Amino acid sequence: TGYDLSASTFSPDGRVFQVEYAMKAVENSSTAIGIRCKDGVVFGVEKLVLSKLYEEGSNKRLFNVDRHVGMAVAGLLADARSLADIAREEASNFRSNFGYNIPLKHLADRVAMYVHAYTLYSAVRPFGCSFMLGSYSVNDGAQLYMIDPSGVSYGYWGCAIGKARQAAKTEIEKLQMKEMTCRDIVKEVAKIIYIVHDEVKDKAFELELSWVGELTNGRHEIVPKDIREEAEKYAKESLK
Amino acid sequence: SAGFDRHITIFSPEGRLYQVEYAFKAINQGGLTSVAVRGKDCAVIVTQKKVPDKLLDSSTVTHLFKITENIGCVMTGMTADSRSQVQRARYEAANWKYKYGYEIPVDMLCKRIADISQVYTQNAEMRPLGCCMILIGIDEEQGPQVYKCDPAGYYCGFKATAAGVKQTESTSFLEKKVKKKFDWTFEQTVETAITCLSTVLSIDFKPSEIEVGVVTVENPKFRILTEAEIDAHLVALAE
Amino acid sequence: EVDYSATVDQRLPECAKLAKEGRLQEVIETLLSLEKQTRTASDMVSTSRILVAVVKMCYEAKEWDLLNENIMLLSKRRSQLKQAVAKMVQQCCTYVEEITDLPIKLRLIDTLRMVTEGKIYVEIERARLTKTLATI
Amino acid sequence: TTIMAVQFDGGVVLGADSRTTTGSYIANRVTDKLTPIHDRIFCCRSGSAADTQAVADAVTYQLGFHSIELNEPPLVHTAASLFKEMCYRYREDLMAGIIIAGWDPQEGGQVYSVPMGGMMVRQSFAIGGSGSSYIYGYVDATYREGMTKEECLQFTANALALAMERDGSSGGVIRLAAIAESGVERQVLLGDQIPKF
Amino acid sequence: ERGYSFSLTTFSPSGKLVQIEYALAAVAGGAPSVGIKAANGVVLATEKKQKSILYDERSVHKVEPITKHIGLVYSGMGPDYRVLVHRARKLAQQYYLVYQEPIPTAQLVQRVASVMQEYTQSGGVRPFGVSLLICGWNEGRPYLFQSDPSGAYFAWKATAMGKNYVNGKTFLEKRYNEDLELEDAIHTAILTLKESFEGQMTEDNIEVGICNEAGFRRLTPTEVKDYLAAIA
Amino acid sequence: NQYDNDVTVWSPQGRIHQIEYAMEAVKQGSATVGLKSKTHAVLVALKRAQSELAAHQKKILHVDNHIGISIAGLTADARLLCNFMRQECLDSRFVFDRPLPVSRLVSLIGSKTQIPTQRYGRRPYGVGLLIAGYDDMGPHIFQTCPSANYFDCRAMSIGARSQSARTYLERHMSEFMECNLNELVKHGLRALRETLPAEQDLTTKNVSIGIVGKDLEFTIYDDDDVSPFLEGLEERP
Amino acid sequence: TQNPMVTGTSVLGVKFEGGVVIAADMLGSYGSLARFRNISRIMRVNNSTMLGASGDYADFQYLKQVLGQMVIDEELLGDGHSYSPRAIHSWLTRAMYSRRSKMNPLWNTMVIGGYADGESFLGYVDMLGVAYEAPSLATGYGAYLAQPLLREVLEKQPVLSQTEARDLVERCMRVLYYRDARSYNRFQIATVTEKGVEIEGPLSTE
Repeated sequence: TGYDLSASTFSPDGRVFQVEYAMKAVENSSTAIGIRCKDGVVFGVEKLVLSKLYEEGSNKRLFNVDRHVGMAVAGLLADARSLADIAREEASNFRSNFGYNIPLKHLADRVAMYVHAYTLYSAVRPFGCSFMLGSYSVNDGAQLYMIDPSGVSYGYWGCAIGKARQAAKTEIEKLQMKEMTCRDIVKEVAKIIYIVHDEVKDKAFELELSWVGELTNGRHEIVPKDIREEAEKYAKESLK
Repeated sequence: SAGFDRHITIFSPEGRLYQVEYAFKAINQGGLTSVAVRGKDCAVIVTQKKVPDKLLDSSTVTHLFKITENIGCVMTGMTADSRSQVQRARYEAANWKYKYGYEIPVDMLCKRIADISQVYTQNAEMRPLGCCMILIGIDEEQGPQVYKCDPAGYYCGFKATAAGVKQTESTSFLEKKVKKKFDWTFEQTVETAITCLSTVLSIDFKPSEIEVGVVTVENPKFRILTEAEIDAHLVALAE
Repeated sequence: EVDYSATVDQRLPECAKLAKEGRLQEVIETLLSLEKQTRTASDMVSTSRILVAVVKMCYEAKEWDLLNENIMLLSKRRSQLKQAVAKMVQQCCTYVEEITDLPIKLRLIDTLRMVTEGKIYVEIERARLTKTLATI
Repeated sequence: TTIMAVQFDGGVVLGADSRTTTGSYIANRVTDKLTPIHDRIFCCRSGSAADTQAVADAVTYQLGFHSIELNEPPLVHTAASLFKEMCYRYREDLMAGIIIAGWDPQEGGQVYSVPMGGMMVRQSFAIGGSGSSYIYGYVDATYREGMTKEECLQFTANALALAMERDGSSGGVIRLAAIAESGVERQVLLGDQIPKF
Repeated sequence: ERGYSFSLTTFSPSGKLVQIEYALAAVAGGAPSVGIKAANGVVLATEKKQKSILYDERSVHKVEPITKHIGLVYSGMGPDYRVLVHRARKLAQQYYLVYQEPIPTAQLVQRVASVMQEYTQSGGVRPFGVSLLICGWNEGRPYLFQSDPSGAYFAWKATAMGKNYVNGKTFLEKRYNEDLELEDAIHTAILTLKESFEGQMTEDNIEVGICNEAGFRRLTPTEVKDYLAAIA
Repeated sequence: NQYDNDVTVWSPQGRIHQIEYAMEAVKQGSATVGLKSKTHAVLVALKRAQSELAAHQKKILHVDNHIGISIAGLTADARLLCNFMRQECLDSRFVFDRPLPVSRLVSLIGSKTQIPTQRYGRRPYGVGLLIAGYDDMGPHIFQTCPSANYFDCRAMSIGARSQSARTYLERHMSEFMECNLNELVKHGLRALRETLPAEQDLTTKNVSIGIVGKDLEFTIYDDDDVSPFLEGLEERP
Repeated sequence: TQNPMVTGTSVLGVKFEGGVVIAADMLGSYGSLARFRNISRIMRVNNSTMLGASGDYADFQYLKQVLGQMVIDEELLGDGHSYSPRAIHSWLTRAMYSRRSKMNPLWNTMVIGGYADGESFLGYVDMLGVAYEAPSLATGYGAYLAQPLLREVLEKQPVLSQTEARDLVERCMRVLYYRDARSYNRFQIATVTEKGVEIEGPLSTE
């Protein structure tokens, strides 16, 4: 109280409270897990359909930052969409001024700097959405970076953002992402997401998958519906 | 007294700026410790490398950032603000090179960094960057140099130093060590830095928990010691 | 954690026979490498076994100077497991009274006190060694 | 001037004249048209000296900043992009053609030609400057594939040598540089070393 | 009147710019500094103590030159002093360029005071928490001025700022004679630092600068050692 | 509490309360139903008259030939968003000579609304827009709540007493796809009529109908024009 | 762009039932000299549209980056909508007309042709902004030499075949080689049909 009304006021013990509040806000949303294959990066987000009137694909949380970069925002959807727009702008500017696809590391660093610049001013508030960036390139392998409201962003072999981040990590650490390919890893992602789901507190959800790697010629595209069901079939096979 | 600690540009009754001290304290939020030791012909810095998750990528967590091939930095404190300051330092070094030719000396580099921080603290527009910036680098005519220059805007010349949660203990250990004049050799400097960190943290210092960076007169280029070199230095330290 | 104890049981008497042959040295190197591997592998039981066996071989062979060097080397080893060093110091202090020559006993007591100085686990062993030194 | 580059397997060899004439007078006879833009990248300056020099430093700061930020050696195409943007934006005022050659661990040794007008294209060999309209025929009849370092130098030495004699704006001494994975070697041919006829 | 001790752009009922007084207190709570003006030259001395033996005493200098014949010593917040010195150097060089004559001490001091006052007129900008003490030798007459965060400048003959400034001022008016010389002025300044100096005065802990007709120059540790040994 | 004044202050629980209040701003307006069949996107809105002898307030606005909206919220923000969408549609026509996609316009609206919810200086756009349009992918019925989040809905309904319309649309979602213009309009009118209290009835003076189809440009039916659709509606039980 | 430095030859394109075909030379002639001879003057924008232009290749190259990012953004949204050949044409017309109004126009006479929803599109926006729809278009000289020929084939028979289109341009660029001082005997052919956009080449002549 008193030191937590603005993002530019350091707490007496040395902690910017608004950033922690944004982290809590992102913690208040659904789970989104990114798992790095041996030859790609797979994104999976549990997209809760708040009402039956939605169009099975509305407000999807999987965004294509660029051709090779996939983003798996989870949290305040408006902030996530704004961040996706800024990431696309940065990717376009990097390609125009340098001529080659912006490396996932550099794009993540620039977007993280942009996010952190919004937790330093009193006239702006920290982004309430945490996002993970994924891409594949033979030149630089598959990279999966997660940037939260605080602005910190280091690479991950596999990360989960949302309500059941800890539950997702418990059953993701039990997966060998070092060697597996992006074919069975999709089924693993579907199963892990289905495990981390209340199903009594959340009425229903529409699993949406995504991947980028060698199997997709290096580009990031929505997982084909033909094989997406196979992942859904495996998840259903898993009892939870 | 306590009602003046909500804005950075308001002076306390006794003549203090409370927000700058608050940022100094926030420096410790990362829970890490970093130490720099300036040898006779070398400058070595060692910082903790905490990876409290099996899914993290240990290669992307390193806190030792290379501002330039000849100048080095280790950010301690808040990660995001530390990375922002590292990017600003890289920009400052590049601009100095572009405008004056010769590489900007480390002292000048983060003197510019500290001036930026101070201008931040004077005009109440942005929260001060809560991240201590420890610089190293061989300077012609002045031997190895390590400069710590902090949020409030203070930069000084250091024979040895440290920033982080365990700063007072590490500095006391260095003072106990720095006083017995002896051959400050590369191996000796690295050993003393690692020993100070181990005693302050009271840890066995597994090779994957530390990250070291050394700049030497013979090789005046920032080099991040790999796991093998760190392990060899540790085994030499033990015996 | 790998539990090299089974391997140590077989590799101990083999090297012990060569050590009792008299050449030693190479036995010292082999046991040193085995101890390094075991300690890096968290082999408390086998590490203690190897330490005690090597100290026993050094003492039995009468390599007094070698005994001192090896005692110090194994005591100052990287991340040396506490229990193994404790048992090694216990064996050394059990041998100290056996050795009768005043100079050799004094030197061994000095090395044992140096190794155990500032250690809580071998604190009572240090007290006993200090009492023995005071008596001598 | 006469700046030429030719890429071989595992590296690239580039060379340029050492003549810089202010109208009808040679102000400098020891000019260097082989500008090091990075550890393993160079740019050849042709056209207005001030425009060539200033754009050289400008590209260095951007690439040098970029190289440090990515902690990975810059791609030659990265050098090509910056020159094209800088020249095209300033083309109506900037008169200078930059031929940039270098090696990267991404694809190998490449040479990119940016003639006056912000034209960016990658080719095995490229000759620019006023003297380029003199060795065009002789260089074409000598170009081949698979040249080694020794073969490349003999090509570059003669190619520039032919134009130097046939052109009046290029002269002085021969500058060459070999850029590859191992490193960069800068050799200067003066006096007898330059082939004659 | 606790309600008006916050903003620098509002007047208290009694008519006190509270923030300026608080900044002056912060200045008086800094490192000691004493300067004496002699008929031949001026002397500036500040105590340079680092919190531990781990600090390079030579890396940061409290006494810095503004031009060939102007000096600067401070007592308070050093980071603010760095910007103050940068502005002073810029002002001196601007005056030199416009007039091609080294900026007189009076004019440089006045412009530095104007720079200081520039920050005490708008909310959101903290007054400079350092009071500068300027040396000088222009027109063959030694000068000594003090510029404060309030913007006011005076012509101190000899004064001590920072911690224990009352004791320094009391020491002055006792050992100060208007007809001294540079060496005697240096000795008096060293003694004045001593009476407000905690611990041994090592060569690396006290930094002094003579600013006579020859110009301003920071005495190297050797000369400071010689002077302290002579006094000691 | 004290975190209830600005959009740039984060509540301890993790909510920007000002955004919640902007969202609540929708319910102060009249109920509006928007629904789409295979070829048509019809949205029916209820018009409220300030006085008995005052023209009923316009609720269905015209944006472009293929993009219609219903405003359920602040008149100020509703009109501002309508003007911005009109400008975007005109720019798309001028530069591309092609109808600006409804999805892209909705995304632009969301992006523009997000900024007021992230930077101090102006309140969030307290208007809920039901965007109906026809493009290459068929009819689109979006809802752009003040929270800067838009949902692509088959048949949405915002405004006061809108829950009944939403429930009816959920019940009859199946028939919406394979229905003609008349049946779609009648279902929308039934959804609106469910929202009204028992006494009030769907009269020709307080219903506005907007339709965009395969070959039919946007049309706003008011007063008698609604009569052909209104007649034949089953009397409410 | 006030004094072109590297320019281009003519660009030819004739529309047939089922798609459209375009071709262009690969000779970048700075002034009268063949500065470059391996450049591509016809690159695709999307699966159902392709373009190629004359004039300053640098100016056109700038257009390549703009369209690529401008085109790439199209699929990033993943909404299904893609810039129709008219859509790109309309953007181009305002793109250059806006640039010309500020005395810095792109000295790059473009031609954009594509196949969309069963109809072919062949537009040409000149270096200044003029644009129209014709069954067959040729830039620069091609209007003088190849363009007159294409009316004769279209006037008597406005319907053509892919092979009839293939040689027609060949008989079009062949005459370009004979009576032109800036042509080159290495050209690409761009075919756009339901199967997509394909670029192949070069090709020579007797």
